[PDB]
Amino acid sequence: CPTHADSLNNLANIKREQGNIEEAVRLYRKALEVFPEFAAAHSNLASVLQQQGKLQEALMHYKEAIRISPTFADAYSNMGNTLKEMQDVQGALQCYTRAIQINPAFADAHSNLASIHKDSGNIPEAIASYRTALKLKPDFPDAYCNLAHCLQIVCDWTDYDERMKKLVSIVADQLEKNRLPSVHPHHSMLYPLSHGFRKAIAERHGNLCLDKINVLHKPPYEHPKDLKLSDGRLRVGYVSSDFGNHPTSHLMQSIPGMHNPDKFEVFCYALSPDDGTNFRVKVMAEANHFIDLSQIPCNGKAADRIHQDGIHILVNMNGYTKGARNELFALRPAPIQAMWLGYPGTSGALFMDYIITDQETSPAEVAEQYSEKLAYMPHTFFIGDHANMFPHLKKKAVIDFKIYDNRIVLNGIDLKAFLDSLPDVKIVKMKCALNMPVIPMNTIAEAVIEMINRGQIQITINGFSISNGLATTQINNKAATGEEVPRTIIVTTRSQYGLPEDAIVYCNFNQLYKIDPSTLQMWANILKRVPNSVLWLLRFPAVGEPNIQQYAQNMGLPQNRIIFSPVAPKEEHVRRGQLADVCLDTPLCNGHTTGMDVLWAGTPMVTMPGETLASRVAASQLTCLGCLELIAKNRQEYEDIAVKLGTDLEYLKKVRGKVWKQRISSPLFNTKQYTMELERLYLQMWEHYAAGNKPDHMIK
Ligand SMILES: CC(=O)N[C@@H]1[C@@H](O)[C@H](O)[C@@H](CO)S[C@@H]1OP(=O)(O)OP(=O)(O)OC[C@H]1O[C@@H](n2ccc(=O)[nH]c2=O)[C@H](O)[C@@H]1O
Repeated sequence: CPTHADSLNNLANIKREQGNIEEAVRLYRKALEVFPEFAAAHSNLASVLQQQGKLQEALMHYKEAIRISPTFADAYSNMGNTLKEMQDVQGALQCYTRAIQINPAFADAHSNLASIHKDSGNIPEAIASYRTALKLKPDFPDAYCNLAHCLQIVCDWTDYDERMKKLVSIVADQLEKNRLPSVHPHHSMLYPLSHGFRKAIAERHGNLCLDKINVLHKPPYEHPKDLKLSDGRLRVGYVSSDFGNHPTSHLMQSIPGMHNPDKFEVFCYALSPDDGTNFRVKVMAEANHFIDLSQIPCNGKAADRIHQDGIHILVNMNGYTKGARNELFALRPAPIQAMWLGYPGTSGALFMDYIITDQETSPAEVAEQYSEKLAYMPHTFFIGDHANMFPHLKKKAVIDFKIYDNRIVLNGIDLKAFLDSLPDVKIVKMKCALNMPVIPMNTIAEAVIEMINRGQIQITINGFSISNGLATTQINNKAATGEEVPRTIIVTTRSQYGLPEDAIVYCNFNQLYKIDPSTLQMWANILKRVPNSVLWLLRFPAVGEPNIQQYAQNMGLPQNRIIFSPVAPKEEHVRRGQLADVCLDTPLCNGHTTGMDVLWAGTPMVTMPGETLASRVAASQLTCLGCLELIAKNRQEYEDIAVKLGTDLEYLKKVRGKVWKQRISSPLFNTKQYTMELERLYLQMWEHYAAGNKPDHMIK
């Protein structure tokens, strides 16, 4: 029977559908003032408080809801989500398991339990629990879409086309019902959704930040109109949770120190605590100001701090990735706010003005897939610190064994001095001043092979320190992660990774989720046309290896055609790319950071640009490099380009030499020029704002 508080609860339910969140709270609270023992009112109020970010208070009402109704399995599940958001994964897990034990048919708890496993890398366990959730509730969009991503990570392509068809129909149905899509924005690049669908997904998720900041009830920030208080300097703020041992940091760590201190004042806002790595040290020691916002949990106070610094241009280096605090940008503490480098997609949000990209990555004809205005960098928006992090890979030498450049490679800072101690060093000349020292098969050469085959850590030849490529972490762990430059000479051989000493090696060091059935089929075609070639992949994760292999068998490839390797330390991973002949980029989602890694090794990369940002980054990197003949307009051209590289050995030599020279001469790895071009772009933005205009496209 309906009571008095029962009506108030129903009234607030309506307000929650209307979107009028704040009034729903008042009605939920008024209902609890009438009936303090109202379990449903407690659960509902807490569900709203959770949306508002008031987690501690939501947790309070969740416990009360359970004290009143001990069989409220739905209250357990929601309390877990709150605890999961409160970084108490321990307590969250307990809530889910308790819920399942009370009601084994409660599908939502099984789904939430699977999400915990998924976030913890336990993919097979996550898949198992998602299937249980779906077996209980067949119409479960959140579970289905999460399972879809789980199957993507491990390359489970069972009913792939049917699965893609349903994913789209789910997002479409949800967008037409005006509900939050079950597909995460960072995952939208993987599915055959429309451009409109993806931007809509980004928009819906952006609006989640609005709810969390509206409760603060903060007035609009008064923004600077000039550079007077800043002494004629533009104040640029870089907001990231990746200042440390993270891919983002690797690319841009040099950039803040290379800014012009006469025109710019750099502020780095860290969303993560100090991990002690050298990457964090460099940025802290080179940025004009370093602010640890990880010690400022409240978005209101954090945004206040940003505004109190007088930031003109605030930069979002996270977007929709792990550790992002987009509530900061939603509060708009800066007059100009831009997306940069970190997130390969649109934010879909009103509180984001520009997105720093380029002509190649984001051509003007597809600007309608972004919500922000386009802000073109001259060449490519992408950057890497490979010139600074791995200067020992700038020059190499090889060992002959009866001349190839990827069988037995030696790198080192004092490498040229080591070669001068050797009697019969051959100097092979590259074409388009460059050379490649070749060591003949003598006593010294055999001593090195001995170290490799035996599995020794290191040896000493003529006083020089000759190190094993597989033992970099046992000699200098700092050099292994890339925090330091190796102070010894490192030997890298194909035998170390089980690669055949006489075969064409196609490599792809990306995570396995980037591969779809059409890509493996595309690669199988290449491998079949090049009989003496192999495909080099990584166990990323390892459980994807039996899956990838299985489909390769069905396409007609013997097992020995694809060779897997474990994930290596950062330095080893970049360096061992020297062993490959050609890198086959993934068309569904390009290798972004990994793309810069293979290029620094001088390894040519074949790519096929898609329509999404993430599927066009590699091609943007290649145009900047100067290798337009490595870009394919369709699948057939992709396969053709690779097949030619694997059969025309003199053509392969010309292209490999082209990448080896233009990785230094082109502006691709030039962090100094990139910074200046970025600065030039910053000023165009500010002058546009200072003139009294609202953000518009920047095409130089
Ligand atoms: C699609 C997408 O999300 N793109 C993002 C870009 O948009 C951002 O601009 C990049 C900067 O944040 S991050 C991201 O870049 P991606 O290119 O997807 O790489 P991802 O995040 O899988 O990890 C590769 C790392 O593992 C290291 N790595 C890899 C293999 C290995 O054996 N050893 C190793 O150290 C590599 O050296 C790298 O350090």
